[PDB]
Amino acid sequence: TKPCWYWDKKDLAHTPSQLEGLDPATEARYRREGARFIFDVGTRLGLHYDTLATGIIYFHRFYMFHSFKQFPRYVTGACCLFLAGKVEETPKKCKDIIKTARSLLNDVQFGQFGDDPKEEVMVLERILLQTIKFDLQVEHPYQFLLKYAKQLKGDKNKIQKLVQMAWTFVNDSLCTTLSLQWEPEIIAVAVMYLAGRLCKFEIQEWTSKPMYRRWWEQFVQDVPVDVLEDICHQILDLYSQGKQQMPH
Amino acid sequence: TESDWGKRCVDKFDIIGIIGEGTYGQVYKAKDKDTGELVALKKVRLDNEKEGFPITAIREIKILRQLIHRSVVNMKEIVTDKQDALDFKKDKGAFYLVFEYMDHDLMGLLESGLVHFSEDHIKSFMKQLMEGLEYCHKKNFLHRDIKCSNILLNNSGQIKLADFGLARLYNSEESRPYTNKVITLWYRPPELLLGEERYTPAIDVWSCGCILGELFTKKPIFQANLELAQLELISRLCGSPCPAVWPDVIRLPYFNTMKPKKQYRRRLREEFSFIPSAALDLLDHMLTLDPSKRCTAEQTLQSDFLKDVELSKMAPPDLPHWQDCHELW
Amino acid sequence: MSYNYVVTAQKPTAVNGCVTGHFTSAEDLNLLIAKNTRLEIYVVTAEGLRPVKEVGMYGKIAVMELFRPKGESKDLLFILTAKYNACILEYKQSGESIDIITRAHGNVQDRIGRPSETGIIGIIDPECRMIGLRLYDGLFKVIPLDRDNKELKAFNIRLEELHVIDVKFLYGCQAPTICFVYQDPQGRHVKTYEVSLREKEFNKGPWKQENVEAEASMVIAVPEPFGGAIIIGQESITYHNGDKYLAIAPPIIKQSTIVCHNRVDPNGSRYLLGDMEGRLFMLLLEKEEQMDGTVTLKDLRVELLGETSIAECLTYLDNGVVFVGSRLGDSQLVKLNVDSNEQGSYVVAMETFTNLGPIVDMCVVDLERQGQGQLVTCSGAFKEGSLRIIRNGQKLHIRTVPLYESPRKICYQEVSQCFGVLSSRIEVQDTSGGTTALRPSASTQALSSSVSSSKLFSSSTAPHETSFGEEVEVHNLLIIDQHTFEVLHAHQFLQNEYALSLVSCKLGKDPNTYFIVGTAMVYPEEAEPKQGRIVVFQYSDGKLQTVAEKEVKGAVYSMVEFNGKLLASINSTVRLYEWTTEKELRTECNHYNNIMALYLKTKGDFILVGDLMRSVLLLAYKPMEGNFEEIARDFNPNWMSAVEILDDDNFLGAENAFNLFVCQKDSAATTDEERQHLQEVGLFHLGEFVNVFCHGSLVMQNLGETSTPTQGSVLFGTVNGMIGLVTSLSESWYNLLLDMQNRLNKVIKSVGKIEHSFWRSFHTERKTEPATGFIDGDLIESFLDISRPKMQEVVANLQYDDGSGMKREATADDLIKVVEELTRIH
Ligand SMILES: COc1ccc(C)cc1N1C[C@@H](C(=O)Nc2nc3ccccc3[nH]2)CC1=O
Repeated sequence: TKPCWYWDKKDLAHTPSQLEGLDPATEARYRREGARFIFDVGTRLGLHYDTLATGIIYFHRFYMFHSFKQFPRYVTGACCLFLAGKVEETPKKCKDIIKTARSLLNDVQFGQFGDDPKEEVMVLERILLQTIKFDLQVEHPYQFLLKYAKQLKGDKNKIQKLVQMAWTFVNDSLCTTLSLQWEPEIIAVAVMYLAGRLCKFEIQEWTSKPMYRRWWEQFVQDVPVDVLEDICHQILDLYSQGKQQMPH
Repeated sequence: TESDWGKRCVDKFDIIGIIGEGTYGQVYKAKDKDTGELVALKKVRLDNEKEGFPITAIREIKILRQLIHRSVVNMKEIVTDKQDALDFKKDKGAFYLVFEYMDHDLMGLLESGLVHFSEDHIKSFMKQLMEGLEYCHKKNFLHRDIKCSNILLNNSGQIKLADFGLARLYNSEESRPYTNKVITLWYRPPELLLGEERYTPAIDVWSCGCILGELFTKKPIFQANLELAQLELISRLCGSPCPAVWPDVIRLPYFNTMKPKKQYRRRLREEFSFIPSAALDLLDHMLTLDPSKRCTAEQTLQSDFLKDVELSKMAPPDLPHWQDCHELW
Repeated sequence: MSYNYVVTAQKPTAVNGCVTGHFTSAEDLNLLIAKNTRLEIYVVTAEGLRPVKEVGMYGKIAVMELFRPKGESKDLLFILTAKYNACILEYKQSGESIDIITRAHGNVQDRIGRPSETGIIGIIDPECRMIGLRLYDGLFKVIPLDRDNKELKAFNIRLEELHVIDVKFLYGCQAPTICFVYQDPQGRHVKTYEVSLREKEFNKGPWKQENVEAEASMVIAVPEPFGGAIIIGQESITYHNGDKYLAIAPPIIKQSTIVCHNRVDPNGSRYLLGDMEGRLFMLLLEKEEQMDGTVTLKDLRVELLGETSIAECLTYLDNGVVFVGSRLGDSQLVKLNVDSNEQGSYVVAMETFTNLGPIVDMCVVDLERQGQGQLVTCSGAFKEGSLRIIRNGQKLHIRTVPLYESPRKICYQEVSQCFGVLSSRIEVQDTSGGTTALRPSASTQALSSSVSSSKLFSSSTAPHETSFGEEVEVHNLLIIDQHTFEVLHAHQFLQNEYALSLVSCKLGKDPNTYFIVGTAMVYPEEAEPKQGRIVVFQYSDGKLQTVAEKEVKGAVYSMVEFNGKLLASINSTVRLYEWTTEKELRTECNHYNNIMALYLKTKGDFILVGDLMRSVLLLAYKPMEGNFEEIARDFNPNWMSAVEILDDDNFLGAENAFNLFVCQKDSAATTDEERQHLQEVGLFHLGEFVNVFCHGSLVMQNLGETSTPTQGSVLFGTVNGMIGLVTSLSESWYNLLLDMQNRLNKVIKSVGKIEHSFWRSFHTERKTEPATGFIDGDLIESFLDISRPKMQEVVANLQYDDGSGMKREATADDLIKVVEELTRIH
């Protein structure tokens, strides 16, 4: 019926790129640059946050089946965003995506697009569609962050601070392979959990069951803390590696 | 696995012929070589290279892999032409959308005058259609192209809705700007004639009511070639758009611009006096000018006409296939 | 685009209706015989009928009734066309000048309504206060006959009874009253209402509802001496009037369904009744007068008079002359005698009026070795079945060959100097367990005979029960001599086997010329036949030999010879068979994308297929590959009655809605989709039902070849006997003739003031379109009959084109010559 789009962390050492001699750090870097390229390009074009995420998910899934050495990432990213726009009904003309990419990429980076940028992108759409197995509908942590937050009752300012901090953590998780390991519902809970720890909030009181200490079990069944902690660790690693710090 | 679409080749189907023309490509009828099941292939030509894979097809692939209902056509898989070996840039081959083959289409059966519907037949037909629309409307999807041509009917009496090329999600909270002119003029709702541009899911209901009438008369209820003339035909039967029956009609872009000859009174019950009362009530509610007072799909299923209909008895329509060639003597 | 020309070679001959009254003058008695689109007016004399006037109308005549409102000296004529054009007409004569006056007219079509099963019904009040029309289920339309209603404006009264069988205005009522038989789930009933023009609604009727026979069919309005109504069924005749109720159920009428009725005596004492087997009955009202002075109806009696042609309509005329208006056979004048003849009959035929009847099939053959083809048509049905030989003489010479059974298909085998004809006769289950024919006919009067002994379906094990009295069709192949037209041989097909297709041809390397028949096993239980045969016969030395048989899994609706191979259509499948050196059929290739492959035509390696729906498909045999290829299909949904190939790029079709269309290969090549799409470039409302298209012409070539501007010749036969001809034009000639039509329509006065452009508009209940690509030759040929002032008015400011003359002026004499050349095509 429907395909399985989730791998185990251990399985990511056997991506096609890893097996062509790319080391883990490099593939992670390539994944962040490609995702952020998709994000920056679409933000310039005025695209909805779901459209940006869908492209990034297409991008991340693509390089679980292909190697970064044979498919230049920024062409792939541009193609993903182009298709994402048609899927999410925020369409853009390929020529416009190319133009914006030229502004953000330096001359060497734009070299990936070769002599005819539009053609290299349009030609890839076939491989993208076959690779994603024509499963174009994607759900993102954003909708669940809001669906769950709506069920919280309490200080409006304290909850809104929780939501925005978690929302930032969602945007930051798109640069990682978390999208390829855990369903979006878990990501939304994980980012609520992380923001709660950082803001020293006890979310349980805002839920309908105030003595239910595992507050998330009323939104997402069967999620151990082991999982939520693994996700939190992965999100904060991006902040510690970079120069950026937790939003608070 | 069954889920890895886009790889299996169209070699696996023996093409029987071309069963129609479609927006993105020509539609073919095929028999599966392995199972012998009859299917329908929609050719998606991405060779245009203007904007790539047609969005109309993207909508049908995105939506019909989510929707599972008896009254909603099932896309079985997506297959491809023999692809060029190791040269995707040269590859210009097309993709085919596989669907379960349906014996007949409503417009085909009605245009050929080969179909006659009894009340019980209309009940079974409408119940399936409206139940399918309810499934889609509950999933917050809008069809936006409800025509007789897009209703496929098997000889068993099963009905399936089909062309989801103009279908898009509806958000009640956020009013979204939509394409104003979306349904064929004969089945277009009044709001879109006056240019709402932010339509409700009630656009699809108005269409199904036009079909309800057509099943009783065997002729479309409002057939016109110009948007104003359609409003006139609608206005004569359903009444002229006026603030009393449609309080927000004044906010519509063309309400002052597009006017009927007169302020016609509603005559639906009179002109359809031959329709049964249980149905006539349904028609009056389905063909209500104000989208906010137009009945919902669920409300139609909880109507005296369709509620106590049991779909175990499909009640298949009258399709004579012999002695129809000979002439009544 | 495409340009074509359509003319009538023979006008419709079947009688659709007949009325008697005083239309031409209050003193004269007239008989108005109506044929499709044609009205014939006669004056009743003592020897027979005197023709006075014939007019055409731009519409199929659906209702024809004569009425005389207070203040008029003579009867007026009401006509309603099948496209709902209504009008009131008057006869006016000024010495030698006869014309028809349109007194009132209009179109009464409703935007919303369901057409009724029993068709349009029209009746007029005995006081001529209103015209009643039953056009749609659940609605009764009233046109009040006031002096001011020159537009025939009307209103609808809601009718609770949705399914109405028949309705008449009653006699002797205080208000206008309707009596009708209707059907609901509980059976059939007879009911009355009163019609109020003041209130524009129904009021309670004079007498109560009564449950009537399940197959009650016709309502008779009995005149004032008796009053009330008579209801005719399959088994019983009943009289109803308030408290009075009578019923006679004589066993003689149960045998055959009664289709027509007419009043003989104006007092209502005697009526004529007719049934499908041709028997004419007298229905007698036996009076009883009470000392009160009031006359009551005592009893009903039915008396058999004799036999006529199967009659759609009857009219009593005067004396013993009765007009038998026949749609299936020849119409007649017959005399009713008081004394029976030595055979027991009171009916003796006087005159016989040719009716080409339903033309089921036809072939064009040069029998007399001339330069012209003679048209042998399969005409008539049941006891009226006949073969008609038609040759051009200025009139058409027609020879009639009676068969007394239904002809179905005809083909010509020159090698055998004979014709092969498929026929079916009706037998009835009898007490022996077998069946008995109602009369001898061609298949039983053959010189030599044979019966199929095939064992193909003999395994059976499928039960089909028989009840005494039920009808069956028995199908035969008739070998008929081309000079004597004597039945030389009759071959009877299997029980329940229908003969649907016939061809005469040579196959493969086989030098023998065969008769090949395609059949279907027809069981009442089956929705679509699932068994069938293709049978190869050889007619040799007075005997038909069975050469080979091929079993198929369906009905062989159509077959055609294809370059030494046999092309046959079995249900959905279109198949090509080869003829082996072992004299057996071998399948080469098939095509399956069809709903029902009812019709086949070929030209070269191209095949035109016409389905029950989805119009026509252009197939091609690819000899390099040994298969079929779909070249181009018409995607417009149409119900086909006949198809023909005009040229390698144009294709002709006939719809079940009495419409003609032409599809052209798009002949562009940018996209494959464009080639695969056949564009309907011609649309034309013929007004006739076309069964058979046939290449050929009845005109005899004077010497060599002489050609008018028209190129090509397709003849077609219709259900009403009308024979027409379709031919092609050049763009220059079309435009000239089209521009002239528009000029002629402004000049010529139409009966009923019916717009010609409306009449020829393509019409289905769902779609109506302006005609295109077709020249109404019958309009063009009328230029020669309009007065000189009108001719010159037509040619004013008329320019020629696309020729060596560039833009040429036209004079009245120039066009008279052009039309006369067009009149020579037939
Ligand atoms: C032998 O039949 C045909 C031959 C030629 C023509 C021109 C049409 C027909 N047909 C096929 C039927 C159909 O439309 N079938 C369908 N269309 C689908 C679209 C999407 C999914 C499934 C579908 N199944 C109705 C009909 O008359």
